[PDB]
Amino acid sequence: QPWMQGLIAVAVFLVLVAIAFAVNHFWC
Amino acid sequence: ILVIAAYFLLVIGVGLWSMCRRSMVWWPVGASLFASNIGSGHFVGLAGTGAASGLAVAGFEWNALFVVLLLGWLFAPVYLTAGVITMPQYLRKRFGGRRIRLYLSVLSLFLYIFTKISVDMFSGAVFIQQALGWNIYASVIALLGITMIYTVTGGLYTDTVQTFVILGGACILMGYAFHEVGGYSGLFDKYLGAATSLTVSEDPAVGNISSFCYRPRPDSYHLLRHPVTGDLPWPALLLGLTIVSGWYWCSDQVIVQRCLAGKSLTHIKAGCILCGYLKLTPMFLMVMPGMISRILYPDEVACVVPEVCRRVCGTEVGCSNIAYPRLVVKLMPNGLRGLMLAVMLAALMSSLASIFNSSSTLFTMDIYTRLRPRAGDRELLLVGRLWVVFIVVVSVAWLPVVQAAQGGQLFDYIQAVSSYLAPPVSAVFVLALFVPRVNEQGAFWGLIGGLLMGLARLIPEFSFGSGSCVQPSACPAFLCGVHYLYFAIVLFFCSGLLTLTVSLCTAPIPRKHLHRLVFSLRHSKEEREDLDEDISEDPSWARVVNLNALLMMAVAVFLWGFYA
Ligand SMILES: CO[C@H]1O[C@H](CO)[C@@H](O)[C@H](O)[C@H]1O
Repeated sequence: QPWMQGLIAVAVFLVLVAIAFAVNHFWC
Repeated sequence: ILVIAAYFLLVIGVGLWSMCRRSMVWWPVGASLFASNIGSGHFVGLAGTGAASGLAVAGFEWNALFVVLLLGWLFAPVYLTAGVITMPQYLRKRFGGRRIRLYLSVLSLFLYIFTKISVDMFSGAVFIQQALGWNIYASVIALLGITMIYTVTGGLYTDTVQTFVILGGACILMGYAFHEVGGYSGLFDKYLGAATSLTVSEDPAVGNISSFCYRPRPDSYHLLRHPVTGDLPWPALLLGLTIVSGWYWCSDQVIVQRCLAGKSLTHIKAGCILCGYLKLTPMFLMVMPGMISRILYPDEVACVVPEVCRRVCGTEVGCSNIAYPRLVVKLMPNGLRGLMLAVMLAALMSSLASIFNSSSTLFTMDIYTRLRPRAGDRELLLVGRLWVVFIVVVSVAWLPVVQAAQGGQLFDYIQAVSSYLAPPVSAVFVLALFVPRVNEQGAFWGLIGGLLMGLARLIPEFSFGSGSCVQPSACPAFLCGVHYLYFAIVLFFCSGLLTLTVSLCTAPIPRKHLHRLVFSLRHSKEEREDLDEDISEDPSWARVVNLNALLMMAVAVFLWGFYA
C-alpha cells in the first residue's frame, strides 16, 4: 500500500520539521 | 506542419516586436527558474532512464526541490546582501585574489559545456532524428541552425508563457498516453513484461544474451534501491545528489542570475515555492511517458542486441533514450505532433537562452574585466556574443562523447559528470558561506586538489568507455564499481577536509573584511574593509511563505514515500 507508507513519510518529516523549529526557537 | 509553422510565426513576431520595442514578481521568477532548468535534455534523459532503470531517476528531479528552498532561504540572503552580480564575484569579494575567481569561472564554464549545452543539443538532435528521420550529425546541424535563428530573432513575461506551453503540451501527452496504455493501474500492471523478444546477438562475441538486464529491473517500480546491490542507491540519492544540486541551484550562475531579479526576498521565496511545486510535476510528466514508450514499443526501445540497437539509433549500447521522441512520433494523433515538437523546442530554447546569458555574464564580466579592466559597452556585448558562439560550437564538438556514455543513457551521463567536478565547488561554497576560518589559499588548494582527484577518476570514464551487459567496459572494478554519486560524496568530504586542513595551518582572514559576505553576518550594520541589496520582509508575508513552504515540503515527502 503506497498510501500508508506515504503517510508515514509525511508523519516522520513533520516530526523532523517540528524538532528543527523547536531547536531553532530554543537555541535562537 | 501547420502547428509548427504557426508557432514559428508567433516566435518571429514576438522577437521582432521585442527588438522594435530587478522588480520581477514571484511568478515570473519561478517560471524563469523552471524554464531555465527544464529543457529537452531533462525530458529525453528522464524518459530514457525510466525506460532503462525505472522511476528512481525521477527521484533526482524531486531532490532538486529541497535545495531550491535552501537556495531561497539560506544562500539568497547572502547573495542579495553582498550585492554580488555573479557567483565567482562573491568569492572574489570574500576571499580575494584573481586566481580563485578565474579558475572557478573556468570550471563553471566547463561544467556548462559538458552539463548544459551539449546534452540539450543532443536531445534536440535525437528529437529531430526520430521525428524527421535524419542522421544524428545532420540533426545537430539543423538544431544549430534553428537555434541560431531563434537567438537572432527571439532572444529573451516570456518565462510564464514558455512554462505554460511546456506544461500544457506535456499534460496533453501524458493524458493521451495513460489511456493508450489503460491508465496508471494499466502501466503498473504491465510494466514488468516489457522484455523484448529478440535476444540472439548473432555476433559470436557474446552469443546468447545473459538474460539478466534485457528484462526490466525487478526493483524498477521502487524509487529507493538497495544501498550496494541496486543501481542508484538511496545513499547515492539522498546524500549523493544533494551535493550536486547545491552547485546546480545554490551555486551555479544560471539559477542565481534567473533568481537575483526578484522584487524582494519574499518574492524570491515565493518564486522558489512555485518552482518547487512545478518540480513535483515533471516526474509524472517525464518518467512515466518513458515507461509508456517502453510498453507500447519494447523492441524499438529496450533493445539489447548490438546489431538492432545500431540499426535503430546508431549506438549499440543505448536506444533507451529514444523513449520520449518515439512516443510523440507515434502515440500523438496525426493532426497533433507539431504542438509536441513545438513544446520541446520551447523548453530547449528557454534552457539555452538562460545558459547563454549566464555564460556571457560569467566570462564577459569576470575573465574579460580581469584581463581588460576598461572597455566599451559595444565591445563587451560583442565579447558576450562571440563567447556564446564559441561555447555553442565547443558543446557541439563535445557532443560525440555524450553520444555513448554511462550505458548509453544521457541523464546518467549528466549525473556522473556533474558528480565529479561540482562537489569541489559545493564544498568550497559551503565552507565560504558557513566557515569564517577559510582563507583564499585554504579554499583554493582544496578546490584544486578536488579538481585533480575528480579528473583522475574521470579520465578512465571516457578513456576505457562504458557498455551494457552484452559488452561490459574493461576497467578495474575498484575504480569503476563505486557509483558516481558515492564518489561525489567521498570527493566532497575529502575536499572539505583538505580545505579545512590548509586553512587552519595558514594565516587567517581578518573579520573586518567579512561583513555581510557570510551567512552568520547578514544583518551586520558595520562597514566593510573593501578588500577588492537591503533584504527585508514584513512578518505577514514571511509567515505566509514559511507555511506554504512547509506544505510544499510535506507534499514532496508524501510523493517520495508513495513511490517507495
Ligand atoms: C541537468 O539537471 C539535472 O541534473 C542536475 C545535476 O547535475 C540536477 O540537480 C537536476 O535536478 C537535474 O534536472
